[PDB]
Order: sequence, then structure tokens, then C-alpha cells
Amino acid sequence: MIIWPSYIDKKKSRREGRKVPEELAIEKPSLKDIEKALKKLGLEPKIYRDKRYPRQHWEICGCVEVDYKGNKLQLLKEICKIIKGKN
Amino acid sequence: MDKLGENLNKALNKLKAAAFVDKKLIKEVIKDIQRALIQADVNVKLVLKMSKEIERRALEEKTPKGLSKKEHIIKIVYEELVKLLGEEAKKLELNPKKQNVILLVGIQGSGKTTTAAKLARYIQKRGLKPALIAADTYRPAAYEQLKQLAEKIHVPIYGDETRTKSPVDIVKEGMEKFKKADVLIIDTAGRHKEEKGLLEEMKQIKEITNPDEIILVIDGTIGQQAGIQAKAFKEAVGEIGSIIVTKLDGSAKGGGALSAVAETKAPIKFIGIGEGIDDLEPFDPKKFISRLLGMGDLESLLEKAEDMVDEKTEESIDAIMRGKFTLNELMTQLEAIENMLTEAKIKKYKVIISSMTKEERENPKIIKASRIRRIARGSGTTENDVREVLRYYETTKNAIDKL
RNA sequence: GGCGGUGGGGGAGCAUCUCCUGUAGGGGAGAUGUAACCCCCUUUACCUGCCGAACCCCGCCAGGCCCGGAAGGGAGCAACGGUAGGCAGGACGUCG
Repeated sequence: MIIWPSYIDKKKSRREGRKVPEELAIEKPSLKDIEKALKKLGLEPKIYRDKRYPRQHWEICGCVEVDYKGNKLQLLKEICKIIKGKN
Repeated sequence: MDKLGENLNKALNKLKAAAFVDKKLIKEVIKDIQRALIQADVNVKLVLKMSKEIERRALEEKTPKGLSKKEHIIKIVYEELVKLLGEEAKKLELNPKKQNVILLVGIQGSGKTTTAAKLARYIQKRGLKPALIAADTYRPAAYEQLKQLAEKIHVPIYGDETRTKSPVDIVKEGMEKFKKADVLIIDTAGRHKEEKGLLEEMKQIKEITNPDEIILVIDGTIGQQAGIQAKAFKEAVGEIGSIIVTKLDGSAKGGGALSAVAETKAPIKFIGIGEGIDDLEPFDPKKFISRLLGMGDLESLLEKAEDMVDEKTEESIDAIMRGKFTLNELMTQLEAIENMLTEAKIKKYKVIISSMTKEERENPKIIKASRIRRIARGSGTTENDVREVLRYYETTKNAIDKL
């Protein structure tokens, strides 16, 4: 699957792509942040620093692809939880 | 009525862009553009022509020739479809002074007695004082559905529930309500279900007035038959006749009805929509289609179709043209990509520009960050490529200058 | 001449939130808020014309852009059409 930064951007809005609720919604999501998370979770992700979400077609926001066959919604919740707690 | 606008826009729809028309894809629309029409009970014979004038037009002399591809056929259909529903003659005159005289008629089972009231509340807003005169017999309910109306408004009316007649119960109100009458509508249409009789009662009362307009209140529902009524009317009214077709919500057939009245030269000046005086706008073709085809109406093609002529008038229009201007450069790239700034650099400049505002193209200094980044984002390019256009421009302009 | 432009209801739609969903674009279901489209009721609060805020106002979205192997779908700028809001006339209402 693909994970677009916009899913979990506390700043962006729902229509602008968010999928996790306010709680879990990291401020300024980075691919690093993302990549890293899925690693702790036993996944093997790859970054594409130069892809764009149609919804913000004008901005290279990149995404990270993982091969996972489970709910995306809760992976997403899964990734945000890991990110709020970060030393 | 609405299903026409329904089943119809489903063909303009078909025209997307994906696989640009070979020269037949047009046909796959026609056969159905037309069946929307037939099914919308339009006089077949009218439809089959309609279908031909798209052939001999848009798979012949066609070519993006004009506002590009799909846009065109989606334009030809329109410009023609309209002419079907009526050329143009909605100009319902008013009152050269302070006194006119409109005559209302129309077979029984129409909206003639109501269309009376309605028209009164049309001119009201047009800016005139209309009075009504029940110049015929009415049913003991018709009085419970008219006066009330004339009360919904200020419109005074002369009705006869006591003793009655016609050519005098019409004279008095005439020589009576004048103490404020700017316009005078006369509800005289006897209760006839048949036109001939309609046109006889109507004359006895055209000798007692010098009408400015005679109006026929036909009926959508009546479908295409509405037009065989239009003829006997025009063929009897010295061109002072004008149709009013109502009940454009109570029937599948009806849009097929105007086309009938539209064949007859007789002009359509008003139309029905509902029952409340509100939804009762004057008839103007182009508009009706805007409501019809939905989407982006008529005026939606007077900048990208007006700036494009034979190119030997435009290509040379700018030959004397020297002074610069952003729409003027757009006008130059529009002769460099064509009629032979690398290719890709010619389309992108034309792309960026094609996303600025008249205000911005006209004398373009007002452009800065916030705007740059909107043209540069609405067009698909980078803030840097819009600055290159500005540059280029601001250079060709300094350069272009004297004689 | 002056001065004035009314309250609302219904649903589409849109904005923001919440929930589920599809190994991209996406898709379903709701809450709240609404001017914009449709229709009704009330009112003098309506007409005809030109303007309207570039974009953080609506529709419509050409091109161009994005995701996609495609099919197709997204975001959306001009233009165009509208809101809020203005300049005229005109008519309705008032003269407190």
C-alpha cells in the first residue's frame, strides 16, 4: 500500500486528505517519521521522495509504500501512536 | 421537460475528450440527442433535420476550427438546438405612453384565466399599472381563484356576477379603469375547446379595441399539437399575436410543444413553470437551454471563440498592432506554435497565461507573489515558469515601442 | 425628492468534525454549520443593466497538473455563471 503524508497531518483537514482523527495526527509528518514507524512494526517500507497527492498535486510530498494485507485505517492509527511518543 | 434535460445532457456528456472524435463519434450522440427530442415529443420531421445540420457542420467543415474539439460539437448542438426552440423575438413591447391593451385568448383547459392573473404580476414588476377585465363567463369557483389573486396583488378587475355580457362588460371597464391604467389585460377567451370558435368571439372584441398585442395561452401538456393552434392563430391575427405556453412542469411532452410553436413563425413571449406567480420568467431561448443542457451556458464562449478568426486578420491584426499587452502576446504565441521558443516552451507559456485574469493580462504589473503562486498552481507549472513568462513579456514590451 | 431592501422551511450541494472501507486516485455512513443551485410559504423588499474578491466565496471546470498500465478518478486556475457586496435607473414600501 501507499501512505501519503496527508493522511496524518494534524494541520491538513479531512477533505484535504486526513484519515486519522485530531488526537493522533502528528504535526508536520515526515517520511522519516513514517518509514521509521512501520519499521518498529515489522514492515519493510520504501520512500519515494518525489510523488504527489493529486489533492495537492502541486507539491512533492512523496509517499511511502509498504506491502501489508491488513486494514489501512488501523495501520494509520498504528503509525501515529508510535510517533507521538518519541523521546 | 426535465427528463429531456435529463436524457439529453447525457449526450453532451458522452463528449469528454478521451478518444478524440474520429469523425463518427458525433453520430453516436446525434441518434440519441434526437431521440431525447422525439421522446420529448418533438415533431419528428423537425428532429431529422436538426440531426442533419450537425452532420453538415460538424463532421464536415469541423475541425477544432474554433474553441477546440469536444467544445465545438457541444457548441454546434447548442447553437442549433436553440434555433429549434425559437429564433428570438421575446421582446414583449410595453406602453409607448401610459395606455396599452393586451388581449388574452386560449382554448378551455389551459391556464388562460390564471395566466391572466400571472401576466398582471409580470408587468407589475416591469414597472406598470395593469388592470384585468373578466370579459367572459366564469365558473362559481373561478371567482374563488382569480379575485383572490388580483388581491394577492394591487390589480383591480372588472367582473360580472349579477348580470353579464361581453362587448360592454368590456366597454365600461375600458372607458372606466383608465384613472391609473398603464396597461390593460383583457381576459376574454370564451370557454371554447376549439380554436375556430375561439377566433370568432375574438374579433367582435378586436373591433371595440385597437389591441397592441393578442396573446394565445396554449398548453405545454398539449404537446406538439400546440402548434396547429399557433398557425390558426397567426393566420388570423395581423402579426400582433404572441404565444404564451404554460404548464411546463405537468408533462413529459411540452418542450416538444414549443418547438411546434417555434416552427410557426408566431413568437413565444412567455412560458409556464409552476403555479405561483414567482416561477414565471419571459421566454428567451438561450436561457431555456442553459436550464436545459445544464452545464456552462451560452456566454461561456465569447473570449475563446471571439479572439479566433481566419488568422489572416488576426495574424495580421497584430501586424499594425505593436504596443504590448499580455493578451497580445498570447495572441502572438497563438501564431508561433502554429504557422511556425521551443515547442514545449510555446505551449507552456500559452498555458500559464491562459490562467491569469483579464485584469492581470491587461496591464500586468499587479502580479506578485500571492498571485504568481495561484496562476503557477492553477496551470500546473512552477512559480519559476510564470516568472519566465513575466520576464519574457516584460522584455518584449520594453522592446516593442515606436513606429 | 429623501430614505429602505424582509423573515423563514425542505432537500441537493458545499465547509469542518467523527466512523467504517479499498494493497493508489478512491468508497460508504453520519453529526453540525451554511448565503450560492431546486422548489414552496411570508413580505414592498422585487425588477433591467453594468460591476463584484485573483486565490484563502459558490458552481462550472477548457487547458495544464497530479494518482494510475489503463479504464478512471483527484485537486483546481482563467473563462463563464452565481453569492456576499456596489453603481445606476424603474417599481413597490415609507416619510418617522
